[PDB]
Amino acid sequence: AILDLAKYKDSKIRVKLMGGKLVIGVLKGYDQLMNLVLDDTVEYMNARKLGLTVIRGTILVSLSSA
Amino acid sequence: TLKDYLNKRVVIIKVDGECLIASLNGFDKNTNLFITNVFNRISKEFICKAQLLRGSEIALVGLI
Amino acid sequence: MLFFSFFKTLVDQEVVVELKNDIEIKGTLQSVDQFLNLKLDNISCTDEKKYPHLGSVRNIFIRGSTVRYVYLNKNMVDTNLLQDATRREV
Amino acid sequence: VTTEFLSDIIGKTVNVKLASGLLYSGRLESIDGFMNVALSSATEHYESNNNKLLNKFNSDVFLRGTQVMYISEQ
Amino acid sequence: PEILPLEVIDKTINQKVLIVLQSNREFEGTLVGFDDFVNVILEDAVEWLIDNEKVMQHHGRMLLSGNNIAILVPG
Amino acid sequence: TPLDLLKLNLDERVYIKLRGARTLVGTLQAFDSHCNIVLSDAVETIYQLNNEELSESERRCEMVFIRGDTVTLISTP
Amino acid sequence: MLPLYLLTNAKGQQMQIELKNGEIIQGILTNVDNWMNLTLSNVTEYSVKLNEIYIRGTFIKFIKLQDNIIDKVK
Repeated sequence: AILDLAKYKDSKIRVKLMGGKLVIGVLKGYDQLMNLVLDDTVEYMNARKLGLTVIRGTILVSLSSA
Repeated sequence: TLKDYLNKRVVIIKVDGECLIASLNGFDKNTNLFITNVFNRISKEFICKAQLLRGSEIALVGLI
Repeated sequence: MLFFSFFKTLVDQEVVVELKNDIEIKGTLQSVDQFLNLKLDNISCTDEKKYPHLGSVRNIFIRGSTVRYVYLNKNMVDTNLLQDATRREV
Repeated sequence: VTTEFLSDIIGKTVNVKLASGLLYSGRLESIDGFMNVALSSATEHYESNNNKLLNKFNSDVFLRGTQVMYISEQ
Repeated sequence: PEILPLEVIDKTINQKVLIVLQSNREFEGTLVGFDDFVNVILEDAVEWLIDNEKVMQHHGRMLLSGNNIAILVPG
Repeated sequence: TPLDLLKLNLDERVYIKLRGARTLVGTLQAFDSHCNIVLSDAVETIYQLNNEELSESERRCEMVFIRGDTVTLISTP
Repeated sequence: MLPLYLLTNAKGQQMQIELKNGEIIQGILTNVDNWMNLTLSNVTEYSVKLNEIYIRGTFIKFIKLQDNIIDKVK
């Protein structure tokens, strides 16, 4: 894979989804298809907190460190 | 096919609204247009000397 | 492959093509490909406002996804052959 | 599991929603790989069945794969 | 070593789950099963429209399609 | 199976709904795996909300090809 | 030649990326693949400084390439 997610693991990342969405969370799990498993997740669509969440990789727009 | 359109100035209209006059220098099966000497049709505004235009955006292309 | 074939069979045809973003253009279809693109020769006027800001563009390449229709007449297209083909396929 | 579900709900009255918000209530005739649904005796509604009925279709109605969002049942 | 999403999904079977789609629409209910495309089988789902509006209460088994799903939240 | 089911209403009148509120009525003469439709003896009805009031626009075309991306529902009137 | 090929060639060049939503994304290219998933380093966006970003292929409108794209690559 072009983006290795071992360094991003156990760190607060900021991900974007399609249809006007933003999800910040600590990257706990991942795979080859860029489907993430975020812990301590907070969606900012102003605010919307979640527990343990699973982000999909078929509409993952952007991903950055935080 | 866009093999006749290479090395020639072309008028390219998008899905959203805009229209671009520029020189087409490369194409692929997914319609990603490699373009040089970029300009806008209505505004006559120079964007840049070279760019890539994604095939999802291209609504129309025209030889001129 | 049915539809592609049909398209091919309409080689050299003055046909109007309405696109997604209010663009209606007439032209003589030349080349046809797997994904149903249209290269039209001799671009003529259909409507006054919908027809886009072109003039000297005599040859175009329409992206297959952006077409809404391909406006044929009742004397310009196949039908029960297509039906037969469909039946044959699954 | 999905396949099994599909197999099961053949010949049942089913709620099928598309992307625009049109809920279709009718008897399920068939369905295949890309989620293209084939209903019959369909009665389309906006959002929910408690709201007003727009149009009615006695013949075999076809719902496309990319438009359909879910397939629920009563 | 790394935690798979599929595994997580599996774990969430027979437990309450909230499935957020790409549009401003959500579904809350009990999970039954899944596959590679994430075509969820959701038993007794409650359709919410956000920004909240309760749309419809389902009495059966809902096949939620894998195209529109964005987030999957156990509990 | 659904495709097969649509082989019955070929060469008879049909009712087709597209995205953008475009009602198309004619006779079904073609379809395939992607659901691309060709109607004969057809007539289009375009719902278009403008200036905060309803207004239909009728486009009469004795034949029309339709791409599968636009298609939502097929039925009989 | 191809756009993908060009992109591949230009590894460690500046490029301003535009998305379907609206934002401008300036950055230096690090890696490219077959679907055009763009990874940038020394990243800065407009209506936020970043060390590294990941950008999807289909969501891009266009990429404003620099003037020396033919000289450095070819």
